[PDB]
Amino acid sequence: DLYSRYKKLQQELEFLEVQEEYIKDEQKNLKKEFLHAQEEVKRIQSIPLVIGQFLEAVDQNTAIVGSTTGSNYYVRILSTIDRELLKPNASVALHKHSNALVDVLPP
Amino acid sequence: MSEKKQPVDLGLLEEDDEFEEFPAEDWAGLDEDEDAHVWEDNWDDDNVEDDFSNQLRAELEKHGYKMETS
Amino acid sequence: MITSAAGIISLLDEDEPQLKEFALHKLNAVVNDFWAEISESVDKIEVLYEDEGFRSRQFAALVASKVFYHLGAFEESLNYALGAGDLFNVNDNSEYVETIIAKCIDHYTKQCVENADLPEGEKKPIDQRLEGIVNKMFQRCLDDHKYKQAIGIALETRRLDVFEKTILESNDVPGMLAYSLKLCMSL
Amino acid sequence: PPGGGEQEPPPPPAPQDVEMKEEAATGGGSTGEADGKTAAAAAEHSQRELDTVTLEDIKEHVKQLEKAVSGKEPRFVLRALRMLPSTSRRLNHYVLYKAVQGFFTSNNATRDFLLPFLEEPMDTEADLQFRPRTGKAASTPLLPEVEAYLQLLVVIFMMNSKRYKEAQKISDDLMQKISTQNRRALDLVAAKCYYYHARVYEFLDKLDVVRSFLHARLRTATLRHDADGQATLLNLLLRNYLHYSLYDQAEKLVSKSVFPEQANNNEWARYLYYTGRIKAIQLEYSEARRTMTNALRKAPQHTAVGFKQTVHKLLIVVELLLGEIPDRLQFRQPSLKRSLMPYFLLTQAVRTGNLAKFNQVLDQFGEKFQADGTYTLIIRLRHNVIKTGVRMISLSYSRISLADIAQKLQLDSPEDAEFIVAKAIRDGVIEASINHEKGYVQSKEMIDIYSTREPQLAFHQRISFCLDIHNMSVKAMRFPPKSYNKDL
Amino acid sequence: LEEGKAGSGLRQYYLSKIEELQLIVNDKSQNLRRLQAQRNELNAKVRLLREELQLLQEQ
Repeated sequence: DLYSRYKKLQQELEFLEVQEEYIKDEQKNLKKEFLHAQEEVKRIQSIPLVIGQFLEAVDQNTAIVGSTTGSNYYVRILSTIDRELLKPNASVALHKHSNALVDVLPP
Repeated sequence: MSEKKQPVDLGLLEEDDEFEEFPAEDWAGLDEDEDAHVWEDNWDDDNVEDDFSNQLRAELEKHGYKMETS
Repeated sequence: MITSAAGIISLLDEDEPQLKEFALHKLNAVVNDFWAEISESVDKIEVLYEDEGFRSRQFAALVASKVFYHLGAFEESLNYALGAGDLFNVNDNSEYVETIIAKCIDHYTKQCVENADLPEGEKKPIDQRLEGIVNKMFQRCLDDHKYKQAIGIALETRRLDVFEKTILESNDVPGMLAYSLKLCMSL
Repeated sequence: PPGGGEQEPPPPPAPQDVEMKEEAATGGGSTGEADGKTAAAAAEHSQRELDTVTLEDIKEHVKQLEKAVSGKEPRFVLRALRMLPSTSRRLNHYVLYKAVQGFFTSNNATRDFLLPFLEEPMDTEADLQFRPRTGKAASTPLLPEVEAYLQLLVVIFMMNSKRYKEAQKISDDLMQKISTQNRRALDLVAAKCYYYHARVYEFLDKLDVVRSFLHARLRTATLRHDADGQATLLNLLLRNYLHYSLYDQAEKLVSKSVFPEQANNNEWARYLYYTGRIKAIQLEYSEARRTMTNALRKAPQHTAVGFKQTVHKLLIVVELLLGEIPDRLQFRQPSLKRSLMPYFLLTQAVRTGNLAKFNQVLDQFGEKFQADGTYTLIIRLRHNVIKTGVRMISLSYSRISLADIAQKLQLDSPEDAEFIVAKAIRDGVIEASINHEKGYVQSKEMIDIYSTREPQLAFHQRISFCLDIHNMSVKAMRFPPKSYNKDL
Repeated sequence: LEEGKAGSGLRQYYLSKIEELQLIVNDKSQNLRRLQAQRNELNAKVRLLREELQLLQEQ
């Protein structure tokens, strides 16, 4: 036990040692993956799009939008946009296909 | 430690027991002109003041006599 | 006795060693007081050690070996504690002797791992007084073995006949082989 | 008789609650904190114990307590004694012995029961299990209480407390090197002990005992230390070396080792003042200026006032050597003010530098700065006057006259003018052009800064050093958030 | 005797300091893996935004 605790413990030293370069590999790779998915959800946001109009926000991060055609649409808004753009009478602009908002326009 | 502050402060109480409120009041004779005036300026003003407290303190009254003589 | 004496430096810088020797004797009393006052005479101690002109290489190498671990690396102290030749030294609970046999044992089994993977060819020389002072304190543990570290160090020292003398006087022999293989499969 | 007789049992019953609540709070907080895993959680009570010590340094504790308040002295810890299991009846006893002194009165005294403080440390300090941490947590706070008021034959009582301290823990230890949070406590605790009866030491004795052992205890830590407490033990050695050592082949540059992580948020300041005080005798102009001014600017926590008059006074003492003496400018406290109240006339007498007058001025009202000892840096000042004044001449124009500026430097000869100006030339601190065309001595006196004069090479090193400081500060905002997210 | 108590005892004390070093490697592994769980959950969160992207394709 007592003197066996040394060389028994050395294997725990090595096993905790091996997590070092492993957590280096994860911390270097997953941030590269983070800018992968970050740039990939960025390039979803494309400038040709349709402009609607905002009517009401019925809960947080999900709202309704009056389209240009007058029909009201229910869209979960994108998370990066803060609560300033939840203005009820606003010039909101969704995508032409994704129909999620990139930016609102100044009147 | 900050317990070696204690004999240094015993030295300070000996310094305050040298003169008992003779320098606080007499130096407060200068402090009552000097209180709330920014003392970085009082080092410049004290610098040229103590520089000219010996001689030629005002001296701008003398330069008109330095015109014809120099 | 002394603290700031530099006359001992000038006497250590002096020939006719019958005045050097008791000066070194009185240096060995004040060494734990001041090793750093000896740090300037380290060079002269080394010079009177490297030659065989002065008669006592262990009075030199003990002083240098006890000032180096106060100054720098335990290797350079260790080369003169191990390079002091024959040293008549009893076991003591003093810090100096246990540190030098401590780093001696650690670097000894370091050498034993360094040559445990090399059974044949380019075999590095191990001085025999290292084996003597490792197995002297080791067999000193093996007066009674203390029922544990005989097989432990005997596996750490990576040496062949170190453990047959452990099992010669050993109590509960299947306890020692099961304890033994228990340690051996855990390493 | 009614005045103090009616208000006598009133005032007292007030530090009892905060001291008993404090010893139960840090005692039960320390044992109840690190009890299960002392080795995992470390130094959480480091700032707690030191902040309680600095919290009790300004105790107005004993003013009247010599008269019939001394029941607090024979009482003590008494927690869970005589048996490690079955402490429930002792949980009753905790209220019992505190309640016995609260029925009518108590037979009390002050100076009788000091020597049998070792009755419980013979058998069981607290529990027979946590004996180190409960032994030091029991004994070490109460020893500055009874050994407060060091005067009036308590020095001998301090010697009793010394031999009790060594006798139970720090003769060697009970287990050599505890290697836990109370080992790391016992470093600065044993240090604090040695500072506390260091007044007893320097009171009549000097360097010749526990200080000589403290090198062996200083190296018994094995070296594998972070060496914080080892540095605190070094500080008493260097303060012991302040008054009289003067030899430099050991402590100066020899004692200088690895320079460990020695922080404490105090020990940089006071350690650095100590090595700047001893490095102040060779008149260090570059290094001790900036770093001793830095050590002035450290320790803001408790006071920036009462102690930094010493690093401040020594600082300006070595600052007026260089010709440029900044006074007390940005810090307003009337302790340094009274500290420089003698020094002001002479430190303003630095710059004008009048020989015969100010030579009389120094020794004239010289009482405490010349009674401060051996007149050393003021005796270097007495002929540093003309060197700092001629350094102001270097801040003035180039050519040296034989009447105007030679008379102005009170120095009237052709030889000594160029000779002592040449003694400023062999410094290298100036820029000057030794020329004799007709006998007049020129100088180019170029104080042009490196602006459009090799700038890349100039603040090259500023960029490298500054970015290393800012980026190791970036390390210092990387790793303590690791020390945040470690627990969770 | 005085080795397993003293010399191997301080060797065991050095092993306890090695356990302090594995308390440093331990808590670095702790807080670096909590940072790793943070980046895993955040990049996982924008990946779940790509799961929402079919409901973006819903117009």
